[PDB]
Amino acid sequence: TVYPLHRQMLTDFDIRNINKLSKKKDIFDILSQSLAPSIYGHDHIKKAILLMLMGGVEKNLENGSHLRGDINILMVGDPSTAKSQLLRFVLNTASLAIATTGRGSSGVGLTAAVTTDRETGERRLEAGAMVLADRGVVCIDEFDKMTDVDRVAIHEVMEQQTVTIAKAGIHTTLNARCSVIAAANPVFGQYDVNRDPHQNIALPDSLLSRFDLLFVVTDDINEIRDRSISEHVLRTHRVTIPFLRKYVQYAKERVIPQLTQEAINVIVKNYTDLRNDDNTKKSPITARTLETLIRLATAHAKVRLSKTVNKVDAKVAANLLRFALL
Amino acid sequence: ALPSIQLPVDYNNLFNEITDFLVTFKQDGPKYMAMLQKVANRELNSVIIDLDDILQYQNEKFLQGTQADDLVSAIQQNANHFTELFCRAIDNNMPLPTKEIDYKDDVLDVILNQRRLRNERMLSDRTNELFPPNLTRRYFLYFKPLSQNCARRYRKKAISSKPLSVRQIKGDFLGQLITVRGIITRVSDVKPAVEVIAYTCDQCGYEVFQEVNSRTFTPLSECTSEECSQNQTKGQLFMSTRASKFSAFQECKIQELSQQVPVGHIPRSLNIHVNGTLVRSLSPGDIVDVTGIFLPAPYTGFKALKAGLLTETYLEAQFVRQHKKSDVEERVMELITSGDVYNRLAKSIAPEIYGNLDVKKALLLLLVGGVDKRVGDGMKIRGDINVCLMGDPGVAKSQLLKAICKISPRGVYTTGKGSSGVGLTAAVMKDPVTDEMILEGGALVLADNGICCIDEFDKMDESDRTAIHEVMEQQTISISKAGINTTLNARTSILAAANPLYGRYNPRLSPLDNINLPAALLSRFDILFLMLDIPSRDDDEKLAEHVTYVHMHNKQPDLDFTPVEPSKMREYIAYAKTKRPVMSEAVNDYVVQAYIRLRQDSKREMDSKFSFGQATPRTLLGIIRLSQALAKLRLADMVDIDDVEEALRLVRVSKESLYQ
DNA sequence: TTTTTTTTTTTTTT
Ligand SMILES: Nc1ncnc2c1ncn2[C@@H]1O[C@H](COP(=O)(O)OP(=O)(O)NP(=O)(O)O)[C@@H](O)[C@H]1O
Repeated sequence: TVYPLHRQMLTDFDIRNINKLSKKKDIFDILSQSLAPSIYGHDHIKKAILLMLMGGVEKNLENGSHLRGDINILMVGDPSTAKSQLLRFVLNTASLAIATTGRGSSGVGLTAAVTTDRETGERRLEAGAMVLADRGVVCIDEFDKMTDVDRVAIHEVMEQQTVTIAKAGIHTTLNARCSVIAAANPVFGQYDVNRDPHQNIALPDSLLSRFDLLFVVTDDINEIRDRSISEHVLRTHRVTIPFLRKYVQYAKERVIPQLTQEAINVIVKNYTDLRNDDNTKKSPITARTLETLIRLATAHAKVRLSKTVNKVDAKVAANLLRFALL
Repeated sequence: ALPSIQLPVDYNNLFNEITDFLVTFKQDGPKYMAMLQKVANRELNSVIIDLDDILQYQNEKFLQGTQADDLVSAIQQNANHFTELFCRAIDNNMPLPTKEIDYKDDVLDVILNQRRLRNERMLSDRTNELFPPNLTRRYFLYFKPLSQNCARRYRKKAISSKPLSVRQIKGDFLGQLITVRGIITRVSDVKPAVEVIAYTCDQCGYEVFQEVNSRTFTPLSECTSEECSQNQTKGQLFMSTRASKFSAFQECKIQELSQQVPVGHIPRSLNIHVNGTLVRSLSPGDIVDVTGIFLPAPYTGFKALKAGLLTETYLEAQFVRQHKKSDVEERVMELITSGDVYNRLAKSIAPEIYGNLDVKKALLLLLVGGVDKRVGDGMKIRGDINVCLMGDPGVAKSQLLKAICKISPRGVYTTGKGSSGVGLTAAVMKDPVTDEMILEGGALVLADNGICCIDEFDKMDESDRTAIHEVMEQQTISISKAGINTTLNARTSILAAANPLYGRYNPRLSPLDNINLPAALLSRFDILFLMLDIPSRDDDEKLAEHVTYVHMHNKQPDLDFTPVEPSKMREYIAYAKTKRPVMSEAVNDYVVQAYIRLRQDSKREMDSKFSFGQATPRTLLGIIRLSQALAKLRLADMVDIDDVEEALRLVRVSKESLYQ
């Protein structure tokens, strides 16, 4: 027989609830909160995660290269940010893909050419991590601790979004299209906040470009906050998620939003506003970071289950990038 | 012992249907009567038998009765026997004379002529069971697919037809003629194979013909011939290689499309054989609709190892349909009369990327390059335009190159890793599978007398660096590796997209600080354009509107330009390199004078700061070669004073962009 | 009655 296990089965009565909830306009935040039962806030990060959980559609050019629609993000901050444990939530609800602590390799998703043969005189490849993760979530503990040599194919993982294999060998370029999130610690101590982002990167450079978001999370102390920090942590040891997976899955295939010019009439103003301002504060800024406005907006567009993109979704994007850089 | 069971399938009458199928027909005299002759006439080898006319002929055999048994479906359900039967009857109605056969003329034509003449004459003495029909052919048989608009007659389902993925490929497809699509990979070089293969005998001679069946066979000597046999003791016999026939064989794997595949599941490449006139039809990395007979070929072995028997099979080639294969100066003559060849065609470069036509302006110099010169001794003076990019991070300058090599003659699109040292220097990279130790120079060898296009040019390491460091002396690449000491021509044109070190170039910083390359290698290029991306609340508007013009539309440009397509353009660009301008002396002396103050202001600025000086000779060399480039954009050959000056505008414009 | 095998991981090293 060989049954798979954990798709899914929605009947009627269920999806009727999916849509019954879909009508409500605060549901985005709601879905965001239920993600981390123990974890405090970081709702902007949560939202970001769901935004990656849709896939943000896709658009394939005719007779040309694709425009990546899936979302790639990274976490950074002092230890005990719950970054790894936060990844372990993206371990189960997400419907794949596989997560890794740093190492990693050989070439991760690279097959690394099973050799020799196995069997009957036929040299063979086999599913690598990132390959196995095709159209799924790669997660990384200590993406800062991975080898500099791995990083090469990692660039190949994100922009090129494929896998090139010359090794023995078979020259296949196979689709690496994947949603990928990782976490990195401050290169040196607690100075993540004090030091500039330069040298705080821990993984320059083009690696930074492909990232839709860099999230600095401070361990900084507020005793006012620390009381709150305590009580929920103590009642720890002492709005539904499974349905959230049943909903997300449905929002993938039905339906893709396309676009409306309403988001466009704003996020443009926003982008130039970034370039003429965000350079008087910090860096970087590229066309790519704007292409994320497309993806972000599109993600929330799937969250509204709107048949099309809408201006307020773009307002959700304009929301997310502010807190991305501030 | 071998149970045997009746089935509706019978070859008996189908043979007859094949006789009436060929030489008797109209709609396409008929195609089967005199083309068959043209094969026997020796003007053609491939016999192309379309599934199309099998369908239309069954339109003659059914509709239009009397009704006939199934063909194309019976064909693609078996696929192999129909070349051993449908083709075997072809011997019967083939024209005798045919026309102008000669004898030699053709080598071995007299061999077989005198084969059967000495055979019948040595058979004439004995009479005073024949050389197999497959021995004398000189024609291959290729079936071709029916897509088809006339398959809509219809037989409906029976059409495959579809170019299914190898994932879609199945075990019941053994012995089934089908369409498959996918990329060519590794494409084993053409080799002879074998067919009958007559081995001579030693004492009384005669001959015997061992059929070539399967992939291997037992060789044999003894003596078969009754006269050399039993007296005495046995006539020895050896193979005669000119008595042999070889069918053409080139086997090539075809990889899956990768979007045919489920999301996981690494690409599965499949094994294919080539036979016949369709040899050389397929080259590496080529998507094609490839149709062919798919058969098991066990084993050799191993054997008892496999079990179950576990065939491992293979595909044979049948048909190839390849996706995407003066009055030409007249096609150029709307552009000749257009005027503004240089600025307009400069706008025509990468019409996708908006802005910086000043950059495209020099790219124009590149596409044509030219003219070189030969000093008469001689040692070439390039002649080749090595211009480099700069600025960062993305800029989509990669697009400039991406389109350039796509259009510019003999282009190579590369990057740091990328084309290696051995990706640029001919060595001895062991050949995978088919053996051995073949030599492949990449990049600077692969497409020569044409542009090399680089990105990540600082990540080329030192592997490429010293060799290309030679290629600015051009006209060579030396290799002392292994036993081969040659210096092979890299006549390649050079261009790179220079991506400065992380994360962007810093305006306060002195030039070459951003650049991680050697100081000696940047005087080796002629000119370079640094691309700074500076936020402007004006241009980033039209930019973001340019980014939002996607995904709203497909076509970007308007109000207004009409893109200039590569074919017609490339023909003027190849029309120009022939022109070969010759500098007038007036413009020559002018090339000296302003170049003196060019040799003064880069020097009188002294300390590097802005820099670089000196306006070295290579910028004059260049400026001259750039007017030699600019003239062919004018045709001329007279090299105008402003034909020099237009390069003079690009001189400083290249630099001084280091300010903003 | 015998068949047939070089990458990938890790290591110690200038
Ligand atoms: N709301 C919360 N916020 C932060 N940490 C939490 C929270 N709830 C639990 N934790 C705990 O905080 C710790 C988070 O560690 P975490 O940073 O995720 O691992 P890590 O990052 O791989 N260690 P490091 O690499 O040094 O940053 C775990 O022990 C969690 O159980």
